[PDB]
Amino acid sequence: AALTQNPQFKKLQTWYHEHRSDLNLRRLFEGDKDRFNHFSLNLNTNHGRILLDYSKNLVTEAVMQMLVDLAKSRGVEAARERMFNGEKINFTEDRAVLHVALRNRSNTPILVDGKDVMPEVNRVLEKMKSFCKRVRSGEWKGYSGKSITDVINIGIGGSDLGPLMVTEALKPYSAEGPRVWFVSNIDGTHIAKTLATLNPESSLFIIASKTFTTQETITNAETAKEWFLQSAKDPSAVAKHFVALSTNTTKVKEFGIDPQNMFEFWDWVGGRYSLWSAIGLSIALHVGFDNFEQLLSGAHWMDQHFRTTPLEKNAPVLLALLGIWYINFFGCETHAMLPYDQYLHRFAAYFQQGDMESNGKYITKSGTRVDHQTGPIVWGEPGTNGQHAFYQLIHQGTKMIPCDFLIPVQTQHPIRKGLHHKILLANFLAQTEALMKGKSTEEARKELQAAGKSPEDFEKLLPHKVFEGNRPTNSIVFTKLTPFILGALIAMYEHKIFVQGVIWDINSFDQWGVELGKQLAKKIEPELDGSSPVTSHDSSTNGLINFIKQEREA
Amino acid sequence: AALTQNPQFKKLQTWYHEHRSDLNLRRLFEGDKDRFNHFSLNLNTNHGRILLDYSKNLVTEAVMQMLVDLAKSRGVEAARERMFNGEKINFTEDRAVLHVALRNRSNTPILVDGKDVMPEVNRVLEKMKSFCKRVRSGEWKGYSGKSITDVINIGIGGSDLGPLMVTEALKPYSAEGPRVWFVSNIDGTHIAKTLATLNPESSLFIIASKTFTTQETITNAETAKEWFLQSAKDPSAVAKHFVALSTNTTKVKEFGIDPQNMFEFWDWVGGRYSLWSAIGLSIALHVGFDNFEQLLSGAHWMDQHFRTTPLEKNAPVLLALLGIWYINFFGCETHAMLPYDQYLHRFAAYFQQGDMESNGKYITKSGTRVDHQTGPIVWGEPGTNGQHAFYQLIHQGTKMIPCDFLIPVQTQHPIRKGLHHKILLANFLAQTEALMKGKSTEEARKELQAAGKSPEDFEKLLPHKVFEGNRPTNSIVFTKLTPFILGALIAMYEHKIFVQGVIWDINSFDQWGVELGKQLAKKIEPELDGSSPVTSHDSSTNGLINFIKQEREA
Ligand SMILES: O=C(O)[C@@H](O)[C@H](O)[C@H](O)COP(=O)(O)O
Ligand SMILES: O=C(O)[C@@H](O)[C@H](O)[C@H](O)COP(=O)(O)O
Repeated sequence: AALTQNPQFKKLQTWYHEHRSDLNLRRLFEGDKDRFNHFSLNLNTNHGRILLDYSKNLVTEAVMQMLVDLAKSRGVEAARERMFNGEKINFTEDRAVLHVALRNRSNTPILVDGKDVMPEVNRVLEKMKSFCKRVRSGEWKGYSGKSITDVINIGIGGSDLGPLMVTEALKPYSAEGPRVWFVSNIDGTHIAKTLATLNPESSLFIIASKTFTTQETITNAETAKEWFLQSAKDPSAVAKHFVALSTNTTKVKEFGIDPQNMFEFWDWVGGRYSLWSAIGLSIALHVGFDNFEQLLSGAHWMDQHFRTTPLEKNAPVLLALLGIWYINFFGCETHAMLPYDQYLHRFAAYFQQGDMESNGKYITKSGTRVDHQTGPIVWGEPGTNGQHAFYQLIHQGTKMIPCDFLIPVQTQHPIRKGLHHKILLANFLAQTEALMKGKSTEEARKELQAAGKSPEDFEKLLPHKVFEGNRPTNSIVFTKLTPFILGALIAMYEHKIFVQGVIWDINSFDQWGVELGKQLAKKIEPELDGSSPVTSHDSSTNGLINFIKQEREA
Repeated sequence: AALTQNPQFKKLQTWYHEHRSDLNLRRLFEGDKDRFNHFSLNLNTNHGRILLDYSKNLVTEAVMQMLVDLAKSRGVEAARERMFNGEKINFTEDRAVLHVALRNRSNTPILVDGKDVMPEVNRVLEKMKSFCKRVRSGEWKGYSGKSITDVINIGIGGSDLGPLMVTEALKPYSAEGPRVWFVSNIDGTHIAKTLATLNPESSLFIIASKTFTTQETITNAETAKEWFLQSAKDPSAVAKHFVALSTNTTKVKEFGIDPQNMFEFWDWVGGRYSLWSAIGLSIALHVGFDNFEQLLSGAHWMDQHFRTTPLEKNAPVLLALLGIWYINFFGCETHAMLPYDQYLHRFAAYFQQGDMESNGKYITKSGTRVDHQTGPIVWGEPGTNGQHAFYQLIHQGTKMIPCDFLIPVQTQHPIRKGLHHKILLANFLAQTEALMKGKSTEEARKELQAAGKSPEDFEKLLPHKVFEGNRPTNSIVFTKLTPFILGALIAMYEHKIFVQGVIWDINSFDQWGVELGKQLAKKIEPELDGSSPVTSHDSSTNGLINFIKQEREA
């Protein structure tokens, strides 16, 4: 009811229904000669630049204006201050949403129920700084008096994607640091394949769980612990090999970790927003706390930009609006994120949890059901691999797929006088050019004529070689991929997802769909036990259980 | 015109428009008490079993019948014999489509323009067998007289996904084998990060390119070669460190590889179907040729099943039809593949190229444009990670997402008396149960009542905790994930994609969208050279190039 009842919203509907044909990229580029200048945003962090080029979008000035009007009218600005001021905008859980307090480099007091949270934030941070320095330097020794050579993080979901994504991306900054491993799936393979190369004497396990009760997280933790005690044999040896990142002390303690080894965070830190908290121990540990501090700073700059810049020229805002355009008006079910950077190979996946767990909702603030589309399906792989993979569909399939193209201008490995990056750049420029302009029948006919074939031959080939084009894209180009910028990049999308939720009137910070999967299987577990058949379910679920049992013996 | 002009097709349209409401999973399970038995397929390869359970689909008997009728009427059966008999069904390129000849364990003669191809297939295979045996045993020595410890594959796309996906999946079978590395992206990082750990003395590079002219493949090849010759210094040393998998001998030769070191394949082997050919050297090499031979056999069994089993009970066929149902009638843009197996973590990605590069077309056999949907968007990550990630949207978002659930019954690492796999099973059973049945307002209300809250409290929470359900899924359960079964699994989907193309009347075996990206960037490359600004493009493309140049100096 909310969105579709909106005057500016309804106004867009009619213009769209009315001009859709007027929306051709090719022609739009004839019309305005500095289209580029009008649909581009240059941000300078003073530690590098980020160019947000949104010109190849089926969009005009009036549309942009109308889209800004929509955001204004739906409370984006004040929704935003509520977030920063520590109010509880997580309305179903009745929580504050304060990932931004975690990178609040200025230590401005942010209060929750009166109490400033910053002193707690900085405290856990200093604990992180010293723990890092001790482990990285070799002072912190293992049970046989050895130095740590491997750090092993155990957790899943929020406690998983961040650290991995970032470590994979900040690889170059890790020479002086110990190796990280990430075990997340319950699948015994995951834990089995890691330990069988580790030496317990120089290994360190981090149990990352906000509630410290996640099934798969906790049983991996125990399997690890059993493997460890076979060699150590002394229970107190545990204190030098296991640390925890949770909110529940009691549980931390019932698991046997020393309370001096617990690095805490708060219920106001959402899982899919926690890399900035204690959850990031693994990053700082592998890449140095200094660079971690730099990650947090980058996100701090963008937080500042989001909060104080007017909507017409506000990166996160723009990005959210161009998306609502594609989702609620053109109808596109997905959105591809395509980083032209091998280090960022898990970036897309991260936002899958990022965007999708946040915005795949259907109930309103009013308790009403949505009667419009919400969060899209987000996918991708780094380029140029993608091009040799699924681009054929983006170019000539029967569905529209808006895409984000990302790339750094300076590569961390300028081998062969920068020839490699050169080719990676050219490819990053032309796919979007081509996705724009396409190729008409005539264009291809002439080309065939030139290849010297003859119209009777190429009569049947021709159509297959035609490209319609007019497919939209964003291009995101930044100076170099360092901790700072990467901080700013993630924080950017974070805010994008936020503005959209506000406009769709949903809660971007709970995840009952997720909370439920965490209970759902509790009844199936004991039933698998015997070799006797189950009947307590649907014929499918039962059919399946029974195939399993008969088979496990095969 | 083809599909939408079809009598059986048009007949489905009306039934659908007519019964859509009749389609509720929950109720459908009350109705038929052995729904399971009627919508399930048990295949026994004699080297294990695969259960295809398609009962949790919004489908009935009449629909299934009508769907089979559609396939029959559109030439699925004979399209199929054309493929096996070596006719050129790749109509735009005028090629035969014979990936099935590669695993033709029975050496039945399959002719292309009169000549049986099998003798060539088996030849390259024996070359593979001996090369493997020599490298694996240590007889094949490097330039300083050392044994090979690392194999490095270089290629992208078809020449990339297969080998990687399979090696990651057949991990356990690799103890006796050397490590494999896969370098594919042009991004200098990719090649830089691999070599800086390798020793040239014991390393072997495989240049996998069908045309042997792929830009990124060839410049990685040269960068590798330069790195190699710094140490070896003798050009003939190359012959013991570089092998090639191509169709173009000349080019192979102009690159400096010894013709005795070239393992060839044929233009009738499509890139996204080539893991079964010489392209698989890397698998056999890492996992033993015996297991490779077993992979090929598994695919051979399924080829046999596809070809001789009637449509109503033909796995690939069923799978294709349930998809056309969701795509052309319900309207779903994507399809998720969700393997509950960590080893299969690149499986989904593989089919992205698999399905999408094959079926993201829009021109017909008649040269007509489609006026209906084609290949979907395929995505996924292994479970249960996914559940802690994007399942929230699958459960409570505003779009329908059919899903394939896959799992082996026996795990390769039955640690802790098989507790791990046990929990992984229970989770694999309940997500689909839950995606089916959901949870009504009453159900959740009662639950809240029980948690002892009070209706005024939970009045506003309630709706957010409701699940509509009625979301469809396939469950694919196999005995164990071995080479054989994995062979059969891949081959299964391969045929699925095939049947769909036939029904949509498109060419599943060319990829001009891809062929073009391979030319598109040739003009941008030289322009990046100076520090002088470009003007020869759209204001966007130019704007971008110029930001780049000014920046690269920053
Ligand atoms: O986003 C979420 O809430 C989930 O992905 C959590 O990250 C995951 O379930 C782990 O929860 P915990 O941190 O309590 O172990
Ligand atoms: O599917 C395709 O055709 C592409 O993915 C190719 O795999 C890729 O371009 C590599 O081609 P080549 O084998 O000629 O180097």
